[PDB]
Amino acid sequence: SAIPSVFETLQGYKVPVFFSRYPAGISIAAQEVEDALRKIDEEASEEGTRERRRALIRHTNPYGDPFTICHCSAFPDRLALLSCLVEVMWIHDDVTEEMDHISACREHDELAKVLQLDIDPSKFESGNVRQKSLAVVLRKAIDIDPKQAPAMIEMLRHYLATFDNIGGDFTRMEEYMPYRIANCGYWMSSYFIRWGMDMTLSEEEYASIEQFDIAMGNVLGLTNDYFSWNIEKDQETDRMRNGVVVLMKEHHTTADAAKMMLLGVIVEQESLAAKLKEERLKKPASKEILQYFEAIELYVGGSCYWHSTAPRYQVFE
Amino acid sequence: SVFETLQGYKVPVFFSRYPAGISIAAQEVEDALRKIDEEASEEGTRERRRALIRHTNPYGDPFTICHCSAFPDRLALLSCLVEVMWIHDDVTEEMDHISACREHDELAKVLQLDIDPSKFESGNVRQKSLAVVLRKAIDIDPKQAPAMIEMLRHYLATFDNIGGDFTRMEEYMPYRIANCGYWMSSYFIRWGMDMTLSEEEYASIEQFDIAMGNVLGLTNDYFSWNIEKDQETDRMRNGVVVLMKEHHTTADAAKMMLLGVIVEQESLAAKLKEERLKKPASKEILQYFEAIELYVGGSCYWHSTAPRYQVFE
Ligand SMILES: CC[N+](CC)(CC)Cc1ccccc1
Ligand SMILES: CC[N+](CC)(CC)Cc1ccccc1
Ligand SMILES: [Mg+2]
Ligand SMILES: [Mg+2]
Ligand SMILES: [Mg+2]
Ligand SMILES: [Mg+2]
Ligand SMILES: [Mg+2]
Ligand SMILES: [Mg+2]
Repeated sequence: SAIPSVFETLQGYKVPVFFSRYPAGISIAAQEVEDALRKIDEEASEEGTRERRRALIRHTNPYGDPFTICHCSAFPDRLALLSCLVEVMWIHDDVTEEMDHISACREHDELAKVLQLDIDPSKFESGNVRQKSLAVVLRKAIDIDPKQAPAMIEMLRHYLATFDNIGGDFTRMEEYMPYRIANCGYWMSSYFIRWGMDMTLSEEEYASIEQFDIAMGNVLGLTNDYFSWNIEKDQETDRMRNGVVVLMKEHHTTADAAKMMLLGVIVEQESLAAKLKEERLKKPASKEILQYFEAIELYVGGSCYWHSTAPRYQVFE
Repeated sequence: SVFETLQGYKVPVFFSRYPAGISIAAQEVEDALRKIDEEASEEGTRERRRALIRHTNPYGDPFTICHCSAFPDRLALLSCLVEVMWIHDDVTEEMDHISACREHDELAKVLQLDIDPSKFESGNVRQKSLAVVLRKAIDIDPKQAPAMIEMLRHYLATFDNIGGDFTRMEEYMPYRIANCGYWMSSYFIRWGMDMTLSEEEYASIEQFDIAMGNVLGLTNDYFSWNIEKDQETDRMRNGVVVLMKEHHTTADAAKMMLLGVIVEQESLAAKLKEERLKKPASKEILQYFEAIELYVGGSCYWHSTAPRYQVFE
């Protein structure tokens, strides 16, 4: 293995609905990260709100926490920070998916104002609770790695500007799929996979695995679609984001037939990623390339594993 | 301990959750298979060439992988027996249905507990070869030979006796389990391990077994669609076309749907096994679980790379 020994492997085969070819693990610092997440949940969502109730269900963990599983490759000190930072983004998602698109985009621009290299969390005392919590965690994530902080801030601003900026329905997979990689947060998550390992890829290194990265991004968000369809199908939204409804429209099929199609699409993207990795590895590969491969496979395989059994996608209104 | 475990994750198109192995007796079995291919098919025929292509094996032989759990003496017997059935399939698929059924009936005349192979030297080369190996297979296990013959007669009577097109999966899937030979192959998974299941033991895992049978034949459909879609037949058997007709989609969409159906059947089977294992389970039940998973996993592994299914340009 090319990444530090910070995780224990999970036996996915013991879970009947876990279908991924990729491995799953769980961080050795799981308890400590769960504590940080429950604390930030208290502060970044208000009592009595829907987003507070969803945050609690999201960290009801019969098989493990989503972050300690999916980001198990991260150094423990970094894992607590990136988990709480993405957790604030996930609370924001639950808040803004329920808003009309225009109001939602204002809220994204509001939260984006926290994204400063010189962020002072006190200057957001009269803001909403997500601004307050994000500024505090972001402050720490800058201070832990100031060399990477500009890139992280650029990544976070690009996310809030683009992940939810299209309002329509989609009618073809070939247009939905590129957008859903952004919408599902993969460019943020995969950034933090590298950041949590205190490593980067060069421009040339990234370009050499970019098609692989896109296939994995496809697997990650479409697998969430597959598992979150039941809870999403009756959600009241002006912009459903789920491959099942896209395929229903593109091919004029029932929900059930479209969900079978989606699962096949996912499995073929897992195979495409595996082919693309095989081709890359016919040329010499740096240690950094090898550890991105290993960690992103644990991210995608762990995500499948956690989604398979997460109360979030089964316990709803 | 008659097999080595394969690393399926190294094959990008291998998607099954189930394991794959290969027999320690692979070379012996392949020699016997090449031997029977010369005897049970005629030089320069279509079916001879398809049999040679079937055993080109960059990753291993169909039989040494899927039936890797069998004692090596039985493996060479059941592999050559099924192989004659496979040649027979290649021959009869391309015949009109009535002619095919007559050929199935002619072949079944060999299936008797007291077969005398010399009684068939004037018959066609598949009757000849099947009688020879059937004799040996009866004799290696006379106690099991009645059930074996019953199963083989049931197979030739029901695997290809429907002639129409299928327009719903609800009907296609139970028929495809038989049409793909799964009741023959799964019997030889038990026979090859010199064991059996009692009627109640089988009753307790029957839904599991149906789910695995669905996986097996539908996985073949997925990987063999590319060649079968242009084959001249009056009775195509492939879930892709069934789904195209039932849901009115393109072939590409139906193939995606079929892959999804397969993976959900693999999950269903794992759910059913987990349920069964909440009650006490005999050694035999545990043996079948482990060997049938190697069969289904190995079959996905072999199909995913077999030259048999390749199409070019
Ligand atoms: C990091 C992405 N997200 C988006 C809801 C948190 C903001 C959760 C998620 C993870 C994996 C797949 C889909 C969504
Ligand atoms: C064992 C069944 N068969 C039928 C062509 C030999 C008679 C090969 C086969 C194996 C698995 C799936 C489909 C076909
Ligand atoms: Mg969302
Ligand atoms: Mg959501
Ligand atoms: Mg979702
Ligand atoms: Mg056939
Ligand atoms: Mg055939
Ligand atoms: Mg076929």
